Formats: sequence, structure tokens, C-alpha cells
Amino acid sequence: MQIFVKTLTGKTITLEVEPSDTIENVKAKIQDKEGIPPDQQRLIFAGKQLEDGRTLSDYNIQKESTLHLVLRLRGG
Ligand SMILES: [Zn+2]
Ligand SMILES: [Zn+2]
Ligand SMILES: [Zn+2]
Repeated sequence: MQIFVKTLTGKTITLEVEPSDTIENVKAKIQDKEGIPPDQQRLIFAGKQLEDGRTLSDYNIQKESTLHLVLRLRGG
């Protein structure tokens, strides 16, 4: 299925995923796509911050949901 990701910048890249994909997997889908280390990504859905461990369905995300991307960076 498909969902979107809106970086703060306003940029909106869009991902193919599975309802039972871990967040870890998204973060991974982004690294191999924007080369941003998962361990620097943090992801938010409807104001909730999501956990490396739980799946999309856990958070009730569905086709064409927008997640916003924010970075943690304590390396610069
Ligand atoms: Zn998957
Ligand atoms: Zn990859
Ligand atoms: Zn939003």
C-alpha cells in the first residue's frame, strides 16, 4: 500500500509499505532513499511519536496517511 512522509522542509516523498511493517522498517525505507540513518530519524503520526518496535497497524495507519519526519542529531 502507500503512505506519505512530510519532512519539515515541506518536501513530500511517498512510500510503499505493508500494514504490518515495523516502524524500524519505515525508518529503513527512508535511509535507503534519503540516506538518513534510522537512528537519527524520529517519526510522528497525528501528534504521536512512533516506536522502532510497533507496526503501522498498531498505530492504525492506512493507505495515504501522512507521517511527518523530524531528525535527532547530536553529531553536528
Ligand atoms: Zn515491508
Ligand atoms: Zn534498502
Ligand atoms: Zn499531519
